[PDB]
Amino acid sequence: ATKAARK
Amino acid sequence: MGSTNPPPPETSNPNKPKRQTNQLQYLLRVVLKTLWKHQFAWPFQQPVDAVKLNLPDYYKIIKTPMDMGTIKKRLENNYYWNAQECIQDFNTMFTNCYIYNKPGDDIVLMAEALEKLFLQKINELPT
Repeated sequence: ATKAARK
Repeated sequence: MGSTNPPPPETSNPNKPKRQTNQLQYLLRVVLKTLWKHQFAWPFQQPVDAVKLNLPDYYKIIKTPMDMGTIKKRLENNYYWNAQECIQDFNTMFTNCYIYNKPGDDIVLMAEALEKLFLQKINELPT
């Protein structure tokens, strides 16, 4: 999981 | 076996030694009250809700959770013996964010910003 899209 | 959150850190413990010191009072009145109003404070104002935020791995990686909602309650409850114990909780909160996430992440920029400010404010504490 992650808090946001990969930059 | 839906994901759940752990119970939050304690904010009350009648058997733990505690004091209300000038420096602790400053940590509440100046420093936390300040940080709490920052534009980037909102993710940090409560325990991470890994169920809401769909982060089922958060509490697999983060075993010493901390947030400024728990800090605020602790300071309000006179939970601490000294300012250093409180400053330790801020550091755990920042360090958790850096462990779980990656450099450059928005959540990481936010923490970094709050942390610069926290450091600025505790640079001079009462005596």
